[PDB]
Formats: sequence, structure tokens, C-alpha cells
Amino acid sequence: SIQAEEWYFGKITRRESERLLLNAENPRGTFLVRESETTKGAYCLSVSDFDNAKGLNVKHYKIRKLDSGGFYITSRTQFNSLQQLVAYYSKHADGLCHRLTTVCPT
Ligand SMILES: *C(=O)c1cccc(OC)c1OP(=O)(O)O
Repeated sequence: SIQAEEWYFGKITRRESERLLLNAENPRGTFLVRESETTKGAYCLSVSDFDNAKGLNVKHYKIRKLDSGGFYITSRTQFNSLQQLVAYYSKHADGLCHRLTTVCPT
């Protein structure tokens, strides 16, 4: 159950995800997963970042889910569940702006 997950914010808008993530107290990698605004069946991983060029900012990554079963951001790297995907990206930055660190505070 992905809805049981504390990092799953469900049906919130992209603007709302940015409002929650653009809090000065959020370190790099603060994140949440929400439904995509327009892609049916896809989730969206919203992640905070920070650098001297952009300062505090937010990145969004589409998470696909196949009827065939797998969840992924890139088709080359798939998982059996959204939870496993989140766990993998909490250890590997790979192509993301930062590895996932802590769940976005309400
Ligand atoms: C996720 O689906 C996603 C990925 C990349 C960019 C955006 O919006 C900027 C995004 O959020 P969405 O709700 O528009 O799909």
C-alpha cells in the first residue's frame, strides 16, 4: 500500500509540492511522491535541492508503473514496488538532483 506511506502525499498539485519543499529548513533531498497532474497512472517524485547558483529549488521526476508490474523513473532501472524505488534512490543519486534524504514536513 503506497497510500500507507508517510512520503505519499497523493493528490496534491505541483505548486503545492513546491510550496511544501521550498522551506528554508529543508535540506537537499527532502522529498514526497504525489500523483502526476496530468499523466494517468504515473506518480511524481518531487525533490528539494540547493546550490549557490539556484539556491533552494525543486525537481520533479515522473515515476511510471507498468501493467507488467515494474515501477521506474528510467526503464533501465526498475523495481517491484514504489517503496523499493524510494529505498534505492535514498542510497543512489544516479540521475536525480540528490539522493532522497527525509520526508517533506507538512
Ligand atoms: C511528474 O510527473 C513530473 C515530472 C517532471 C515535471 C513535472 O512538472 C514540472 C512533473 O509534475 P506534473 O504533475 O506536471 O507531472
